Amino acid sequence: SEACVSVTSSILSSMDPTVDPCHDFFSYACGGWIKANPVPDGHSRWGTFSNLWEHNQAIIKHLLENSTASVSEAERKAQVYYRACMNETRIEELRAKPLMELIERLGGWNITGPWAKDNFQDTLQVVTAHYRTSPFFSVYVSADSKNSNSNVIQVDQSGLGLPSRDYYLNKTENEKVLTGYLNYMVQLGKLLGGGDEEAIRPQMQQILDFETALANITIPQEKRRDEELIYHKVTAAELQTLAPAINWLPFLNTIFYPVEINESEPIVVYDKEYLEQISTLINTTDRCLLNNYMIWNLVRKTSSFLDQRFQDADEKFMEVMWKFCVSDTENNLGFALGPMFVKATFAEDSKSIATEIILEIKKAFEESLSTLKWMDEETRKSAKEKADAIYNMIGYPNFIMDPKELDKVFNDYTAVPDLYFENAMRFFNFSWRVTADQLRKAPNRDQWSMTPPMVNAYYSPTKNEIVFPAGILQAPFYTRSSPKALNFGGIGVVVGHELTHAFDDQGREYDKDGNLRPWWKNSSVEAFKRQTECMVEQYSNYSVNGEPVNGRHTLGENIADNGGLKAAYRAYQNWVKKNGAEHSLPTLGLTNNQLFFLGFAQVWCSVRTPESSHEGLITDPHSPSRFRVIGSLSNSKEFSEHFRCPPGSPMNPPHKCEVW
Ligand SMILES: CC(C)C[C@H](NP(=O)(O)O[C@@H]1O[C@@H](C)[C@H](O)[C@@H](O)[C@H]1O)C(=O)N[C@@H](Cc1c[nH]c2ccccc12)C(=O)O
Ligand SMILES: OCCCCC(CCO)CCCCO
Ligand SMILES: [Zn+2]
Repeated sequence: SEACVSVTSSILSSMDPTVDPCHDFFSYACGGWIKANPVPDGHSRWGTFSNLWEHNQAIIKHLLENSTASVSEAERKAQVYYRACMNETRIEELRAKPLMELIERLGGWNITGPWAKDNFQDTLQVVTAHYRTSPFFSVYVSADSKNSNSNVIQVDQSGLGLPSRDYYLNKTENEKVLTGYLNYMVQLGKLLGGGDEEAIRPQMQQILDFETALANITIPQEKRRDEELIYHKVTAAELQTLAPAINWLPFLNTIFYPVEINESEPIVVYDKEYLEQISTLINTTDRCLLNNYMIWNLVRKTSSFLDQRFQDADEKFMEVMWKFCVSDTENNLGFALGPMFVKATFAEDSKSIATEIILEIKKAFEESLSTLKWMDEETRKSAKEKADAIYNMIGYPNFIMDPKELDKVFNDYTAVPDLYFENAMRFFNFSWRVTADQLRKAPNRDQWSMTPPMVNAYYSPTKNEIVFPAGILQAPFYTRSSPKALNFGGIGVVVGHELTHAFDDQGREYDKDGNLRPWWKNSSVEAFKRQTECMVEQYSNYSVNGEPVNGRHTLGENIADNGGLKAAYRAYQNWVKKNGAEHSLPTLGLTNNQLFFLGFAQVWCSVRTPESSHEGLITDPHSPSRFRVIGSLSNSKEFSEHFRCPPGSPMNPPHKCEVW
């Protein structure tokens, strides 16, 4: 009651009743929230996810600041990692020395002072395996897309100190984040013993030039959607002809030690011409520059762990782009904190209920699969079969709630009191070794690419698995006292979204066992592609601040938004079918079935930086929040019936798209 009444108030707070739902439902649902909530100090884009993440951080402080020392090695190591970084009386006493020292062990750089050595693949090997850096290219170990029960070596593009290749390329002419990034380079060049700006500026400029070629050679993420077409497996002998600049067998044999690599090693390469282009770019440029580039990468990875002269540098630039290390600790040692996190935040009740809600969403999804007009029955049968085989994890991975197993995983990491920078580096080397050690092991589903306190969720095509961290199994997504309409509208939609990823323009290319391999007739694939073109056409109709929204670019996450809204509503109808209507909320003027659509929209209430929107509109595969709402609701007949949106109001398009 008082919980219904508080929840009603916050619903009502957020809306803008001056706006008509059938005109713009997002404005109607969030216009109040938008206008009230301004983008705060430390943030450039704010909303539900921003909000809940920060609630969690604050919980992580009290967990980490224990007195009783009544926790496991792994948990104890996070406490140590935390204290170590929080002791900043110590960090101001060390200054640049830690990093400024590390460099010379590596052989120094022309910023201090002269530099001339034959040490290239050596320092390349070190920074990649010891400091978890990725200049030139990124190397790692994950499931073989075409043989999901194995891991393989993977070489991909990397090495840009900006978030996206287009900041190097567009911005030259459209606002100079280049000025702001050279600055930042220059000042860090000072902090690490570079003296005269006339001496730093040029050096640091050449790194910028090289970093832009990296970006020139780099491949636009539109030419990197479709895995079938960019997956290229080569032998290590084929890689050596392809990119002769690196001596690969020695290189691989050193970073994948203790595993032996011979000429027949399989290596998945996502762009052959890139790697060719890297090699030529490596063999063509002078070595000091090659060295200076490599160290710069090292400094970008590492500067966060030095003093408040650097933080200032990082802060300043991010205004152009001390909870601080509760983040860092979660980032690196998040599975270390998980047990603490879920003891505090996660009723085990919650797991059981979340498990029933998942069953119910699958059920509904499958009932849509059975009924889909664009597939023949044979294709519908294969799809159900892959649906049936989707594996789910809730809250946490099992192994973390067994201290014997969690301590084993973290046994080779050692955290030292008061040595934050050494602690970090030690972690980087440890983290690299965990990935390297997977090369000859089987992938399994109990291994997550997200820690439990994260406010997010995902699907893996190679494990055919949907994952929900305990961190998102929170309000507004889930609350066990909350009306079902609101639970099916929050978490229920998040679930359907993940299920639907099993079948999107990417996930459909992988079969039920997680393998990239045709498992439909081409005819059904041609038929799938036609449904999807509707959502391309649809979402390219949207614009933001006088600029289009990209319908091809956002297709996958739109397909998942649409399948999941729809599965969640059906599931909620299923629940009402079995159980009967719950009561209605009071101040609201709204039934439960309307509440469903409203709750959904209020999850996506958000504000963001005017620059961010021009940018997300090219980098984010997710649609802008408002068109996530509007694009989804607009394909729902059931949304329109329930808000009685006339025959061709904005929110009620006659060209409705439907794939899943
Ligand atoms: C439906 C939502 C609860 C979770 C949903 N996860 P999903 O899109 O399946 O997958 C996400 O996006 C993919 C492109 C990435 O490759 C994944 O690893 C993951 O980040 C999502 O849209 N996430 C967005 C929005 C978001 C959720 N939690 C966040 C926390 C911080 C920032 C953004 C988010 C994102 O991660 O970008
Ligand atoms: O049950 C197997 C768990 C093994 C845990 C590691 C596997 C990585 O794929 C990750 C742990 C985090 C190290 O940074
Ligand atoms: Zn998604």
